[PDB]
Amino acid sequence: EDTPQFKIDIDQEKAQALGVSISDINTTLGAAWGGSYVNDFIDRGRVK
Amino acid sequence: MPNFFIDRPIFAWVIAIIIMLAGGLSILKLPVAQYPTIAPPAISITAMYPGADAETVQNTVTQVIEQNMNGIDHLMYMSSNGDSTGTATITLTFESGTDPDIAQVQVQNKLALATPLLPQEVQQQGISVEKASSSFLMVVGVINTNGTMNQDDISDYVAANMKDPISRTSGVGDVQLFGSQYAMRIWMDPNKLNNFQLTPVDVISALKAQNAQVAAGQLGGTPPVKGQQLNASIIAQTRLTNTEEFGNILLKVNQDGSQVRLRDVAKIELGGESYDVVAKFNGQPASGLGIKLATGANALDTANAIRAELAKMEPFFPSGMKIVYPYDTTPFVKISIHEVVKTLVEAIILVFLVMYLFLQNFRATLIPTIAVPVVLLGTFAVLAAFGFSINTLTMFGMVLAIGLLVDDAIVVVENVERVMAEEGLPPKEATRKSMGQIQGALVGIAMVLSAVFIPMAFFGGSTGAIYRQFSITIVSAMALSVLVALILTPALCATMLKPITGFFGWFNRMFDKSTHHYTDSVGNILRSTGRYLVLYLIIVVGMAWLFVRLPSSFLPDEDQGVFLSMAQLPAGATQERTQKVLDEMTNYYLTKEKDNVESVFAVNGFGFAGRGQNTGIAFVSLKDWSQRPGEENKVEAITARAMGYFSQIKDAMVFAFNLPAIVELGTATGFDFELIDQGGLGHEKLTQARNQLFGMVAQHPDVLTGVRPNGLEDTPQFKIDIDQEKAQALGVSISDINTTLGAAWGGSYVNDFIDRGRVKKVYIMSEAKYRMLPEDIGKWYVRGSDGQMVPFSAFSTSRWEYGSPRLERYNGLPSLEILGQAAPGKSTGEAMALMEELAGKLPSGIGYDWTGMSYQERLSGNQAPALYAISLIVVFLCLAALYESWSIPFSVMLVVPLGVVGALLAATFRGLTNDVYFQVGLLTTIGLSAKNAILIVEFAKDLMEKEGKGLIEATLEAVRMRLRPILMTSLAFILGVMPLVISSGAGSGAQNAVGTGVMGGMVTATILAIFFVPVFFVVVRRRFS
Amino acid sequence: GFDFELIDQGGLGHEKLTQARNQLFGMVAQHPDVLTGVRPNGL
Repeated sequence: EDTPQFKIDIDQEKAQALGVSISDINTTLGAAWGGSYVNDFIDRGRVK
Repeated sequence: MPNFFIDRPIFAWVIAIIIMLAGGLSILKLPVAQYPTIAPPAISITAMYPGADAETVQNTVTQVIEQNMNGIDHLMYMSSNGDSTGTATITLTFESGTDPDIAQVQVQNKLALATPLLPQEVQQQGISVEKASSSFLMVVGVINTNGTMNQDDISDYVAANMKDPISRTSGVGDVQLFGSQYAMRIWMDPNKLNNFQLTPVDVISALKAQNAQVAAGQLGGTPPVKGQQLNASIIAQTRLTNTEEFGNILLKVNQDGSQVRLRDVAKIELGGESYDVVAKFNGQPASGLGIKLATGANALDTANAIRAELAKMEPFFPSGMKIVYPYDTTPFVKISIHEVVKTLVEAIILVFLVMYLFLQNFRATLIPTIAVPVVLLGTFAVLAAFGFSINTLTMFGMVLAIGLLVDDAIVVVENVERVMAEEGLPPKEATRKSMGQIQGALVGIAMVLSAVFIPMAFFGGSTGAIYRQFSITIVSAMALSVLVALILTPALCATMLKPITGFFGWFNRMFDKSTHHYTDSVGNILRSTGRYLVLYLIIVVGMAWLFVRLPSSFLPDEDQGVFLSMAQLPAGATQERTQKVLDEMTNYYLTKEKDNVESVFAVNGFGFAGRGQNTGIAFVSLKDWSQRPGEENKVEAITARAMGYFSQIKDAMVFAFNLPAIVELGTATGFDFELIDQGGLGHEKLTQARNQLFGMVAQHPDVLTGVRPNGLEDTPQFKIDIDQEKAQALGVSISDINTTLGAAWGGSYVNDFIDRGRVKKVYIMSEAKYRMLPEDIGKWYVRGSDGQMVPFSAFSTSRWEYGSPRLERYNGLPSLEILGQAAPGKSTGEAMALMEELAGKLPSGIGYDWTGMSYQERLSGNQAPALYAISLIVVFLCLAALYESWSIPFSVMLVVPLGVVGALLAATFRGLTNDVYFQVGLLTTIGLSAKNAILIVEFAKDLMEKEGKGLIEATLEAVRMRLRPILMTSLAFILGVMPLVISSGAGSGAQNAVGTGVMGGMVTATILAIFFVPVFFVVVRRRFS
Repeated sequence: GFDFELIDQGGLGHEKLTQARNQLFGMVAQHPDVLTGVRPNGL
């Protein structure tokens, strides 16, 4: 059924006005809240 | 069997009823298409590299794909070419009969592994792997009556609200769109960019970052903190949709404090993805969908559904639109199919009337009327068993079989009718005796005919595909007829038949006098057999003399109602100039031919030979056949008139020409030549060789005629040289010039955006008025290292040179397509072989190779005599078995020249050609010329062996017995296939070829056979005591 | 010849396996039931 959603309206004009690249805003938000996949590592001979 | 079902009439009806039901059920399930699969499977690999010169598409896209196309099964030859619009295609042609579905995925898979090697732009634009063998069922086109919206708006609407319902219709296997949906188009401005100290690289960077998407994740997603009570997804920055919203994209903040938005540096509007092609319809904008057909679907039905679904959406079209169908093939299929049923129903009536003229009793003429349809319905079930589909080939392969069906019903009924009147035996017992005279012969006819048509089915290439349709249809129909003549007809004959002035009285009196006189004539001949054997040699040489003189063709051309019209302009002609020719070309059709031409789909900037702004096409659609009386308004006549008028046009190599009979293949007339470059000499040296070849074929105007190139001659092209040393001195990165120069002029595709529930591209490209002349290069500025802009004139040198707008390859090596045809009166085999010798004296390292039809003809031609060496021997073995001797079968075989002579004489006088239909036309005449001879001999042998009558006396009786069943077969069949010769309407090219070959051959087969078979049998018997 | 493989189903590591192979090869060395090279395919 229908579920609530939490929209974050990222004011673009303000972002540049404060000298913060929109690239950082997207990465920090996605990585912090949604979790980001960086790269694999070897654990007991298996790739994880 | 005949003596088993004769006293078992009910058991015959049950098998007849089962066969009839099988045909009825399979008639409602068989696919219907204009032609079956003929051309070998072909896979096209199209790749777009926007704003790329002709050479670049070759040295980075086509070559890389070709190198990585390894380990594909059943690959016959690979050809490719890269034009000047950025598009390269690689058509892979496979072995005939290979599973196209498995072939395509194999081709796609190798491309998938090679995709990373291609440049970034090619991958972004995507590479499409399609099937090129299939042909369009129809091309529905939408126009704009009010002219309130260009084609882009019409194309965008079609891709949004018309492509879905059409593609979901029953049987629509593939829908192609002749256009591109909207795509946010940004028109830059070099004057404004220099004012604000910006460069196209900055515009690209802002767009790539301000129209992206983010994965915000979840609010309280797992793992949670203990005691949580809420969970909802997060929606972050989402793509833009409005053109106004794109304008607000902030590009630069001036040091003073003002804002530099995109809308202040570039006009923004919703345009098309590509302006290469400009379609039109009687001078109005238009766009269309190319609807194909799914495998195994009624072509007539599907075109009915599509024309019905579009009726549902007719009210919903925005005011000004209208649906038109410039090209459709189902109306032609309707005629080409009904005209056959009009013949399969006329034959039944004629057989009913023909027998009623000879036997004079209704119960006799009802036996074929129930025995012929049973076979016709039966063969459909057998035809459906093999998976075949009704089409122009099988139907015309079944009208030829009606002769076989009739003669297997006249012979059985007629012989029974003779016995009851001569011997006086009762109907239930006359059939027992009558079938005791021909049960052996009929079984033999099944094997002999099966040994003449089966070998045809073993050909190879495209011809083998066409032949396989006729052979299986005729063999299936012929095989059933013998079976239905041994199981059903005897049952009906005894059960139905009854014991035994004006016109009919007179006719019998005259016929009786004739047959008595006929036996007198043969008696006179048989006393001087020596003299008439000479005539058999003067007739065979006539066959050989005429056979060689008959030109060889593939398939007759038919008035399909649509004919193309090429249009080529001189080198470098822009789009505006071409559209001026395409308008005076469309004006002529609608002014001098207003009573025949329906519409003119005046495509622009598109051509079969090549692509560019100096080419055009116009699919002219003609009025319906019923509105074009006489031959003066046929496609052949119209094209001739148009060709005469277009010879007066200046600055355009316009020329019109009709479609091929089977549009899936090419012209299929002439030869195809490839001038490979084996030694890696280069393109420039290769052209020098082609010019040498062209200047040397002129010495042979009587063999090679109309030898022309198929590519595009080299044309001037602007060359910009970036001075590397100067660029570093001014501090401008070479990777920035390549983008400003490549993005301003060639256009770039930055990213996507979401609009009205669909994803559409975003293109940046300079305004049309700033990228026209060489002087405009100096109008563009690029930022330096220190922020001070520099012009292209400061570090760029420009000059004009020559290049090829359309490079070509073949099997991985460069080539130059050369087309042509053999001179009149000379076979393509000699013309084809002459080119090999001519191409063999060209400079070293320049080989050749035959492609297209010639590559197939280089294989099929081998089997021409070999298959008829097997056919002739196997037929002789079958005959030797039937007559129980070695010498007798000579008499049967020697009548073959008699049948062919009639066909060739009629075809030559009518000026036809030795096309595919004619070749099959001979076989039925040959097949039905021996069927009348196998019974004359078998009767003579039967009489001589059992009753012991002398040889001369036995033959005289045999010819007298078999004078009636020969005439009713020839008289009924010739009258049955007379409409097919007089026909001059739609689909008449195929009808005339079949009709003329049969009617002409049958006439001389009947007349000569009844005078010669008795001569052959006696002479062969006499010499081989 | 039989293609025998010492699948490491415990995640011990390559170093341990080659250590294991020597013993297993040794256990077969003192009880010959093999012929010819008894070559190892690897390096």
